[PDB]
Amino acid sequence: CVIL
Amino acid sequence: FLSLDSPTYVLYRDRAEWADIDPVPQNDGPSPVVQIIYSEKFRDVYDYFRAVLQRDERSERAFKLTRDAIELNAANYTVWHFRRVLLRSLQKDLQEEMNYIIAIIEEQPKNYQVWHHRRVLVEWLKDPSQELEFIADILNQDAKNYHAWQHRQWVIQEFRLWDNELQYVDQLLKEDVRNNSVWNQRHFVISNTTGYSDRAVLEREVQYTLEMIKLVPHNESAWNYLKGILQDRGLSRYPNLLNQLLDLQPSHSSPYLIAFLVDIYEDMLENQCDNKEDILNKALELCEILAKEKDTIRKEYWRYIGRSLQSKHS
Amino acid sequence: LDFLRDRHVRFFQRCLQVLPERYSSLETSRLTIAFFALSGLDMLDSLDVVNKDDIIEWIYSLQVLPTEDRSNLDRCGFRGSSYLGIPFNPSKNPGTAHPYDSGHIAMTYTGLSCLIILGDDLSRVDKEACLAGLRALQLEDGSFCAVPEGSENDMRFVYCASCICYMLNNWSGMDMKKAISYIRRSMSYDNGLAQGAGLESHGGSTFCGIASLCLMGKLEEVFSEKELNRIKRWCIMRQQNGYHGRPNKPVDTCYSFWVGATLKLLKIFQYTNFEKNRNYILSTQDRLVGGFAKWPDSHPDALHAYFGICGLSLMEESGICKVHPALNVSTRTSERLRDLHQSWKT
Ligand SMILES: CC(C)=CCC/C(C)=C/CC/C(C)=C/CC/C(C)=C/COP(=O)(O)OP(=O)(O)O
Ligand SMILES: *C/C=C(\C)CC/C=C(\C)CC/C=C(\C)CCC=C(C)C
Ligand SMILES: [Cl-]
Ligand SMILES: [Zn+2]
Repeated sequence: CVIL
Repeated sequence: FLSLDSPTYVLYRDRAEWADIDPVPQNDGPSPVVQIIYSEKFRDVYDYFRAVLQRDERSERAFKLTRDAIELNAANYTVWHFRRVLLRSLQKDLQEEMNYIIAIIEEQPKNYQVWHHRRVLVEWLKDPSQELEFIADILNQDAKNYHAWQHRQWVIQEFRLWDNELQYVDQLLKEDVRNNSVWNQRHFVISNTTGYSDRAVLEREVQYTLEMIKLVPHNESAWNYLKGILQDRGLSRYPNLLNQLLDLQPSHSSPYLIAFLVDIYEDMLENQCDNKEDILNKALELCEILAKEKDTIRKEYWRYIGRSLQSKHS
Repeated sequence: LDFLRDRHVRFFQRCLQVLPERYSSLETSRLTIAFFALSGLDMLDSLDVVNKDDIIEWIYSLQVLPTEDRSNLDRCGFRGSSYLGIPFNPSKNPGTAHPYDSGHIAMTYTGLSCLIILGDDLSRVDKEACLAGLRALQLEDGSFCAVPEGSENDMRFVYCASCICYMLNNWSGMDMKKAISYIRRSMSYDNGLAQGAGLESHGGSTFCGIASLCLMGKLEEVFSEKELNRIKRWCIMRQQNGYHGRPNKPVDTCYSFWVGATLKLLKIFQYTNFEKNRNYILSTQDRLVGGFAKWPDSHPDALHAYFGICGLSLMEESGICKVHPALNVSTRTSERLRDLHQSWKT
């Protein structure tokens, strides 16, 4: 996951 | 110990040392949403992880179990937290954990949990001796990794390791003058050491940037740095800058340069300068040059800027 | 080319169903995947293809409720999934004590957000517990952590906190003065907003900062006109055709929303080039499986599918609802939220  | 892909790997449900524990399964209820299917091996490790967590068992076997849970999913923050709890409870060798996390991050440099884990370790050890070199290795595979730069700034500030960073920045700007992360680092070092109020420093920096701009005129990063260190002092307070830039327009032109000029003219108008109406026209002329031929993609924006200048200075 | 609407509807449907084990790393944030899918269907006006009632129960089973003795308030909110093994309970009985069970700010956010999208009235949400949990996450510098056990802290979570307070229509969940201070201190010398002070400004954090201020209704009060002009300049400079997240980096579909939405909030999105942006977004469309990818000829994912659609929405794509740029839900959903807030105030 790129954002979390 | 026993690797997940070793020929002799044994499910936890078949290990004697785990016979006393009742595995705890996950249950998404009657109608599961965004349900992920898990292999026997995966579900087996986590069914025991849940068991150990639920009982807050601070054991050595639980510690080894987290290694497997992490190999299966390094993005599970709960696992990392529990592993930290265990690191303390069992008073494990933190220098060894540093080797561990160092390998994990190299394989997954974009994971938030692994960088957070390393930071906690460095805080615990109060030892930043390995940090700058480790980060430089990561930045060597991806010079723009946001996590790496963030960790680097934290280490440098927390343990006051400013001595060689400006040199590191200079080295990277030679490798790729377009790396926006490095220009940010440069401003980070300078503003946290000497600062920019020292005219000798400001001059050194402005001169350094102009040299970089001359090498690669189409570089937003260099132009943003130049404007960044002068905008608050007042762009119109630097007469030789305006002329030096106008002298670059002939060859080293670019939308960034034109934009800079517009911003200088705007600062002038902002400071009740001489030839107000004449300056305004010099600005408007540039806005239109940007809109019609130099930065066409922002055509409507530049025109919008132009109209803003007219209704504000007439 | 053209917008393959039906293909994207199916894509989102599949996201809500069953995923191959290769997506295991999304386990702890399944709730946000649900959000991308649900909000994405809402945006395409197709929430009818799902069973709102089943999903609402699932979401409620993710709420960390206070225990009988209310000794775990600082840990309430929503979980990303049921990976801890806690017995299924759609917020019916009280909370079952567990040493490591707590909410996650991004999940509390997407959770509440999903409930509103599905039509729930949030009556089963222990509002006070969530706000108590939220307060516990704020640090001295004004930013937030994701979980009470500790984690990284940055702008992303400031935005989550803001959205939660906004949706629960109660700002006791944070010390607004300190949050605003954190947002101001994140402004870079190049005028964009970074994840934190001194860091490189980024399209994502700029959106989080600006949207947070708009949700608080304090944009104008926090930044001067000169400052807002500098931010606008930084943001509009992000467009190359599509948008990139920071200077000298390649464009990525999701920035069409992160940056585009920021420009919309700053009232100058109208001055950007629509055609080039639209053409780029569509070039990352997977014509076979549906959804969007970050780059053309790249694999699609729920996140880029959702933000690509919201990016298209900003320019009023034929067939896509208008997105509320700051709340990150359809205007229709934001409207339904307005009604809800009204009904409570009685
Ligand atoms: C809607 C949901 C589920 C959450 C909203 C709240 C969050 C977590 C927002 C995150 C916004 C965001 C994209 C922040 C940027 C963080 C960052 C510095 C990412 C760096 O990733 P890279 O992949 O290196 O980016 P590039 O695109 O610049 O290459
Ligand atoms: C932080 C990162 C996120 C949220 C990415 C989430 C991505 C998902 C859920 C991918 C879903 C993929 C599906 C349904 C099928 C795609 C199949 C192929 C490309 C072969
Ligand atoms: Cl607009
Ligand atoms: Zn993206």
